[PDB]
Amino acid sequence: AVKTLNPKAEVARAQAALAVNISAARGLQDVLRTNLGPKGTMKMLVSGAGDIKLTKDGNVLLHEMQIQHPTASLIAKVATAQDDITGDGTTSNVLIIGELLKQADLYISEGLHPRIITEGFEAAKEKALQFLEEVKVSREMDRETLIDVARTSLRTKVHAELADVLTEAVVDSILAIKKQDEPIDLFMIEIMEMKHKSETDTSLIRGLVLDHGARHPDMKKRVEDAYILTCNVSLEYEKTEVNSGFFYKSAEEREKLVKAERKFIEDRVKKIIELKRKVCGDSDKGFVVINQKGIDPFSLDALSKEGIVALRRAKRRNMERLTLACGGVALNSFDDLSPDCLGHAGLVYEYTLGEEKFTFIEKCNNPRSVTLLIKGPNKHTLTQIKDAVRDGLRAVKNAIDDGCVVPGAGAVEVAMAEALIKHKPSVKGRAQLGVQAFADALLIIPKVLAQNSGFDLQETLVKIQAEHSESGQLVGVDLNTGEPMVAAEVGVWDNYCVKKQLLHSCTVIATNILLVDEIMRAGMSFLK
Amino acid sequence: ITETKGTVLIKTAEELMNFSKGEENLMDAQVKAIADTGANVVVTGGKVADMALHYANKYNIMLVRLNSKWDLRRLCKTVGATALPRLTPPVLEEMGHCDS
Amino acid sequence: AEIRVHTVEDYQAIVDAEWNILYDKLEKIHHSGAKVVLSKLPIGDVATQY
Amino acid sequence: ALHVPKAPGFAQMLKEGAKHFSGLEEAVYRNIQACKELAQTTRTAYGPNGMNKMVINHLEKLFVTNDAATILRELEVQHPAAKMIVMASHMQEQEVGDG
Amino acid sequence: PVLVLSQNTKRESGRKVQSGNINAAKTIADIIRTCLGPKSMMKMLLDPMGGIVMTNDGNAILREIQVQHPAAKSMIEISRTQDEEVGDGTTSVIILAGEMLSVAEHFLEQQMHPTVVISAYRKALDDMISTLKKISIPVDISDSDMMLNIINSSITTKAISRWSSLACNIALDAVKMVQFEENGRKEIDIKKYARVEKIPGGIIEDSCVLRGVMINKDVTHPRMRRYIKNPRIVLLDSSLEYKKGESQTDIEITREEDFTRILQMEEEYIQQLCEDIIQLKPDVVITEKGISDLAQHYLMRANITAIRRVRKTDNNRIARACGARIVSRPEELREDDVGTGAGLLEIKKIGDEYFTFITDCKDPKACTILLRGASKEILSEVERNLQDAMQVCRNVLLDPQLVPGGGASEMAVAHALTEKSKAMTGVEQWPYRAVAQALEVIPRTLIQNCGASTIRLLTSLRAKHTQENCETWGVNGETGTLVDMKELGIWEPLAVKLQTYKTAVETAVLLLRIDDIVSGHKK
Amino acid sequence: DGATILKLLEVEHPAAKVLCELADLQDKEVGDGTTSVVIIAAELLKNADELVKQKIHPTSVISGYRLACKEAVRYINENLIVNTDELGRDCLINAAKTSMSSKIIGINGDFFANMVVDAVLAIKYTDIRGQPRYPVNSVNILKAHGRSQMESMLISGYALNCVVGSQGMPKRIVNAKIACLDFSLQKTKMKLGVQVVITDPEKLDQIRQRESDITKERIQKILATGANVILTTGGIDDMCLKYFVEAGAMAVRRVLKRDLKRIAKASGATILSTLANLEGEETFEAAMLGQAEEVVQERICDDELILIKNTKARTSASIILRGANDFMCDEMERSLHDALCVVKRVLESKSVVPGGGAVEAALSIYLENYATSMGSREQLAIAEFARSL
Amino acid sequence: MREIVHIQAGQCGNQIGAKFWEVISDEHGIDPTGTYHGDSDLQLDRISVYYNEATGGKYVPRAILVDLEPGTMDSVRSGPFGQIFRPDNFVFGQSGAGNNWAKGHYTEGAELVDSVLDVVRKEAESCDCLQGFQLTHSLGGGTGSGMGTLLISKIREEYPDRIMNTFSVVPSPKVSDTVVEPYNATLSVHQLVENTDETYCIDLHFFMTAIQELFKRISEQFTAMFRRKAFLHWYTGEGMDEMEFTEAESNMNDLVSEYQQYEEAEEEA
Ligand SMILES: Nc1ncnc2c1ncn2[C@@H]1O[C@H](COP(=O)(O)OP(=O)(O)O)[C@@H](O)[C@H]1O
Ligand SMILES: Nc1ncnc2c1ncn2[C@@H]1O[C@H](COP(=O)(O)OP(=O)(O)O)[C@@H](O)[C@H]1O
Ligand SMILES: [Mg+2]
Ligand SMILES: [Mg+2]
Ligand SMILES: [Mg+2]
Ligand SMILES: [Mg+2]
Repeated sequence: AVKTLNPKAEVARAQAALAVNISAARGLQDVLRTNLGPKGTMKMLVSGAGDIKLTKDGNVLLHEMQIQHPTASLIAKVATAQDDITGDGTTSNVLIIGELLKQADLYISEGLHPRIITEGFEAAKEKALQFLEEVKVSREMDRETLIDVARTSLRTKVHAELADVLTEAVVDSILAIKKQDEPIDLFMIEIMEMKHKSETDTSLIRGLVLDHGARHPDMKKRVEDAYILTCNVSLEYEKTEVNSGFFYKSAEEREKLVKAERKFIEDRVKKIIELKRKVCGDSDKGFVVINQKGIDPFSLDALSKEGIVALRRAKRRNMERLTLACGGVALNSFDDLSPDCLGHAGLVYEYTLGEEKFTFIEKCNNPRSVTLLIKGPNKHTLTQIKDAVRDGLRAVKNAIDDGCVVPGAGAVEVAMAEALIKHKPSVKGRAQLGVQAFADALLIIPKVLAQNSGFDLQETLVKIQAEHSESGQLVGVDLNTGEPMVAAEVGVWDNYCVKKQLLHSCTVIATNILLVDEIMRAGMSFLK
Repeated sequence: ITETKGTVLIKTAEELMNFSKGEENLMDAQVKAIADTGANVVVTGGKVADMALHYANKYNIMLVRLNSKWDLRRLCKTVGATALPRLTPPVLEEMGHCDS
Repeated sequence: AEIRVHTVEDYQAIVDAEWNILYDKLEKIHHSGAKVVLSKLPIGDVATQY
Repeated sequence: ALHVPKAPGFAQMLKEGAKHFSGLEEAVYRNIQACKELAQTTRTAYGPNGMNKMVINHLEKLFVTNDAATILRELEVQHPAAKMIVMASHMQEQEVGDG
Repeated sequence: PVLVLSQNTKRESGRKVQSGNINAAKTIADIIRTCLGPKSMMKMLLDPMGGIVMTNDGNAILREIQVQHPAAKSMIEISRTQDEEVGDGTTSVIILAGEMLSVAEHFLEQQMHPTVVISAYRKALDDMISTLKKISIPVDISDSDMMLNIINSSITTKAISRWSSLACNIALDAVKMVQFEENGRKEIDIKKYARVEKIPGGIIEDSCVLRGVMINKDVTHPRMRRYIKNPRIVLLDSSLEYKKGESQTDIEITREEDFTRILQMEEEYIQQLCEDIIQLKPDVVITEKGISDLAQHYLMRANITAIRRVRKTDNNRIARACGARIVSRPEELREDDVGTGAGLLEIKKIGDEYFTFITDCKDPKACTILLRGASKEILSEVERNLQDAMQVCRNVLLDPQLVPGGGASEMAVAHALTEKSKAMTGVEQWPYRAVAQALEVIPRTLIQNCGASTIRLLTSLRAKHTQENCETWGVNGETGTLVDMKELGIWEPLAVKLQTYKTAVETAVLLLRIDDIVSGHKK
Repeated sequence: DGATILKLLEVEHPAAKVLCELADLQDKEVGDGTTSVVIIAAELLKNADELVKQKIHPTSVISGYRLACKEAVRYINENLIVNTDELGRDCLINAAKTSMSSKIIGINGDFFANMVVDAVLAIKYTDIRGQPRYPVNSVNILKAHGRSQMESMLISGYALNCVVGSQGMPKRIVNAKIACLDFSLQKTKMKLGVQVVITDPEKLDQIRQRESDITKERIQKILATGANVILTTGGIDDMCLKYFVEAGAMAVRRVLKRDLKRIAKASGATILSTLANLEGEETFEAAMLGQAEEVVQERICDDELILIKNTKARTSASIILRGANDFMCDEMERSLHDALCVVKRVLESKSVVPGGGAVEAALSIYLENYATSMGSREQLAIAEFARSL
Repeated sequence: MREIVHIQAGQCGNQIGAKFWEVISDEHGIDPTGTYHGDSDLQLDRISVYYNEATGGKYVPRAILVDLEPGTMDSVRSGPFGQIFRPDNFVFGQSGAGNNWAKGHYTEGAELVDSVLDVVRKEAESCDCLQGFQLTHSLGGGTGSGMGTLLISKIREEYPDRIMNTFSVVPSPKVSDTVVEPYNATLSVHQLVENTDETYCIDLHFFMTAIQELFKRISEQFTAMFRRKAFLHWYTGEGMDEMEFTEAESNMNDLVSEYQQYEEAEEEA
């Protein structure tokens, strides 16, 4: 049809349209199945520029492998829409869709309409969600519980000597900035990375770290007690909005105009100096000025004669981290200066690392915006750690915002598999084939874990399914012996919202794919 | 000179004759003010002027130019001086003492 | 520089002011007893005929 | 004659010019070979009896040096596995300075 | 030498063109006919940018295809004429036009002039309209459970039908809010005030209709509040900063204090503007322009919240939901233009992004539709289906008439014309029954798409309509049997049917009046 | 139609371009018969070749052709029908419907014929009582795809292809006072030769305030007389759109000058390009406004438009065409223009002749027996004119 | 002394910007390795307005190179005088707009722009005092125009009292190199009206007739395109609306009016 109207068209009719979507779905899963569990292998990614990126997370991998397909673009966008909401479950998303399309093809190839399978997915999706509500366990979410949840999501993206160090820095940071009410607000934990020393020196600083210091060589480098003045006023020489211009005379009137144009900016400096001299009469306290706008070299010479350590051009986000930490007020004008608008720190010292300068704010009274300091000897090591830190922070915020936690280790995928079998006869018609095919796709998480540890794929499932019929215990798969182990009494925990979103997402995409009739490309070759 | 675009405005013949002499006599006092403090060597980091060079030689002063910014700061530590952002005579703590 | 004159009487005095600035420099040289003068910057023809 | 086609899956969806090296005989055993060649170039300049090296970069500038780090800096390397060994050496120069 | 007369102009004529125009129209119908009925399958496209457009809509498919034949270009344009007029029926208008244009070549090959066929087509179109208005059944607007059945029968074909209990209450509660009467007796339902926001993530069951407007913005200063109970919002259009004029102004200064005196007036100008706003006691300030840093200092002193750089269209819907009017000069500020129709203002985070919510309104006349789902491709098809559900609802209020669907209407008019053609005489009788028998393609595609014998079900339906009262008997599109439409509950507005029959006849008339093509003349 | 096919074709033979420019002359002088005249002109040359290829001098053919053309016009005036003897309203429907055949709207002639006649009689201009004048291209023909071609409506007033400026203004005014303007309502500014030089910083705020105050006073002078609708050919600043909001008035910007001329004429308003008067001040009297009876902004197929109905000063017409797509509507406009020019000529020149080939068949008889009284070589030329018709 | 910085965006902006640095490095005698081997004093009194010095005598420029395609970055890096740029000043994407002004403005331009403001801050921190910005972009391609329009809007907001000059390019007079060139140009000019101080066009503050010809031809094609509503669903579907395009043509008509050049019924009045 279309080939008669547009000769330069590419079409795929009848079952050639289903053979392209199935083939590519299984192609992305044979590469993404080696990343599952703490026993997955690391991958090397090299771009055209020549940089090196070692990643294990399914979202970073999918957006870095050179892949040009229409139907491989739909799965890529589903994983992105999970990383920015839940932050976990990007590898398990591709595996289930790739396998759910594989099982549904065994019945379509036997002369069966794809719509009959579709009705089976809807019934199986409603039973699976009603089964998950009774498996979750509601707890208080004390410190000891959040250690176990955070460790499960950090032991798969680093080694054991690092996850034990990064777990304490993530659990502590969330607790320090959480109030008794209101949702946990992110964007208040600055992630600073310095390329020095080893990777085991990644610590948590109760304060703020700024990537710039003082620009005068006559300013203090260590203050033991200081008032923090956070301001967003301009101390640079500025010009009138309307076009002006001096019109002077004999050379004496030129000198009367050069120092008459600096009065407006030297008045702002003289308001700070009197405020400093009032609250600090004796040379025993400091006075640190943090600005969001620039400062002239002239104003860095007036402030440095009184020991006013001043920093210029801070980021806009730090006008909110510095009020929660210290306790001042971030003001825009100087017409209402008062001692009530000043912060308080306990130690401000400067750190110089080669050609870059860092400033530390420590010993705050009641800090509410902590910072994380990342250290590592390689550029790609600081990116590998920064991915795990993001993963571990969204695994703790999810565990607090939802008062329930689901056990892991694959002990829950086996549980929907047994529940849906006894629900198969209750569905009338040929739609029982949808429920049987759905119960087979959910069993890929135990299969991949059993296969990545070096066991038998079939002999392990029969052992896991030998339990859970004779004892109502959520038994998972061990990753060192292959024996059935109970996941609720060891420490393996997942998130209730991660598993809930995954079931919702993996069914909607694989239902629209199975109903695609043809792949038509009749438009313009390129927008030109 | 001012950073804003400024210009002179001569409206009488009498102000036109005195303008050139006014600028020169103004510069004599500025250079002589520094020369009275004993500053034998003046080190700058900008552009030297033709009229300013004349008065430097008159009072037996040494003028050295270093247009490298950080190289200037290293000299301040060697002699124990301070960089003046303005053309004003130093008072007591901004005078570096060398030996040769 | 810029000159903003209002009346023609001040117009003629300006033209005589530039010819008096130059002649003031040349007279100061001649009074000093010099006989040979050298200069990096150019010497105009009016000074050559002086 | 006949031609061997491309295996279905990931190999059929790769962009042109890209390469894929997976396995133990294709990725691990080849990475060791690249790094073993790098050790035989800088070994001659070890100890008091070391020898100098004439290196010319792409600006036609000549370097006669015996430092190990300086030789690696003026040599371009296009092997990813050999590039980590270089960045491991450049980190000791900024911490210690010797070694 | 090389002389020409028409500069390489390609001319074709004769009967070759007429058979070329009909075969170009039938090909367009052959692409779309598999996307009609509740058993329809799905297609994907490939736009020149790189995206994917996967849909069932008849206009969203033909508008992406580039075809060089002039006769095919007319069938692409009538698809969007239906789309912009009634919203629904972009597929039935293409299949019907092809069948009405295929049955014409049978008469053109029998030495019949094309002008004879034109008079038969236009004569029969005046009998289709009179028959449809005879079987029309009125609807009651105040009945709410009936307005849910009309929308449900229109989205039972798209990919939303799994959640038909949810999208029925979304597209109904939005049209009823927009309806509004400002001056005189002019009643308008404008869908420019029904903003649809798509956010990837969550689940489709979280899609709701807020009682106000949702903006993607944040507070300028962190010290400002983020939760106000009963706000008094004032909307602005000018910028709160010092700018330049346009009359070529310059300043000449010759004293020592004239420089700092000029800089001091820029701060007194801002204070003058702010004190004209704090006098009216707002709570939130909304502006379409920038706000200076000094102007924010004077607004945190009075506990005022400000939003900078709001779009013109987002700033128009706020005035329709809170109740206010846009003021440019802050000096002409009164009490009648302060918004006191809201009941909440909170700023949340939805996946590492701040959002401004203005909900709990007294009597809003503009709303926003918040969609959540899986990807950007899935949410795109939800928006196309919802825009189909509101355009059906709007048509009912402007014309409360319904007709049976599922194929009962096509046979009802096919029966009426076959019994009226036997009283006429002449050569106009034969093209009069082809136009009536060409309408049986709508209920014939409903049998093929589900899977059934189209040669036994069609003849069991034609003989079914021979009785006097059977005008509502149609074909079930899910099983493949003849059921009455009085119990199934399939209905469609009269405005949709009148536009499908009228557009199709004129496309057939226009393409039956061409006999030569002059290809290539460089404008 | 012959005027549009030949105009769009690229022709470069010099002997063929003469026929192309001939068709363009018929459309301007008369407006109809643009394809009937090309056929006669090309047939006349073909019949003249057979004579010139013989030993007939070309000047004898030209002399005979001028004689036949002269006597063929005198005979037509014998074959004349004066419309006033037959029914006035049956000699215009038939004459307009004949021009409607051979077009897309051929079957719908009995519907479109009434519209064309009712649109010409509405714009009948009054002369000094020597002869009625019926201007054409004064009705506005607007295309908008949508419902069937039987849904086209004749507006008893004027229709504008414009939209209201701001969404806060009303969209329906019952008793409207039209105030047609020809200048932009923006902030004032100084000309090229006038600059502003400030020597005192205190006299700056007052000057800046006076740029937005001059335009404020001008608008207040207009609204004080009771103006309801403001029509401007120029642009209106967004600051000046707020004064019409609380005043309950409509303001339409960027209106064409050809459209404003017809709106002002039909409602009695006066187009003014400035507010000055015979003295130095600026004023705005109330004796120079318009008066309509319903100004409603209707919606037609998504996009909107502004109707102006029941103008009391004069009568005006406008036609809105409804078709299937853009190709169909553009052919209904061209075939409606050809019908408007046919009615105008009948009203102006009160004489019609039978159609359907009854004239050429009658002229080929009279010219055949007329050439028998010449007895020269001009006999052959006249006989060829009879056969060419 | 009022130091200035540069921003280069898009494929066209990088190619011209790479050659712009050529006329300054050689005029001031800056070696390709970053060192200095000049022999004049006039090449050093203004060396700090365009170059930031490093320890040991390295002079690096003050340019930021942004793009939505990583394949246009290595061309400058491996080309002549490409080694002197700061390695951290390269900002690249992975998707590309694909001649889409709106994709590079709200849906995908909203992520990379946050990666550019953090870069312009660290450069502006080192300077003593800056007076303005220099940005280079295009008006036909949506990759640069959409990203530049957002970038040029997020620069003015943080620095409302700083001048900013642009060196944009304009489409060809008669021929058109893209189908949707008029769509991508009208939506970008009106955002440069109240956000710029001086603009230049390379083939009331617009420099290079009186530019009246350029704006006349663009609105002729735009009106013909908008009457049929052709290719409009590509922009409205990602977050636009019909009224947004109306304000573009209404504002475009106003600028033409500021650039001024200097029926059969006439019986009674
Ligand atoms: N220590 C462990 N022992 C057994 N199973 C684990 C362990 N840690 C994680 N898992 C399981 O591995 C699965 C996938 O984890 P992972 O691949 O790290 O990230 P993602 O959930 O994004 O795929 C989870 O469902 C979890 O139940
Ligand atoms: N449940 C049903 N059974 C039979 N026919 C149906 C059913 N639902 C819808 N239809 C028919 O589908 C036709 C419309 O199909 P669709 O392609 O969704 O919209 P349109 O073609 O009008 O744009 C209508 O004529 C209607 O009679
Ligand atoms: Mg994980
Ligand atoms: Mg050593
Ligand atoms: Mg439909
Ligand atoms: Mg005619």
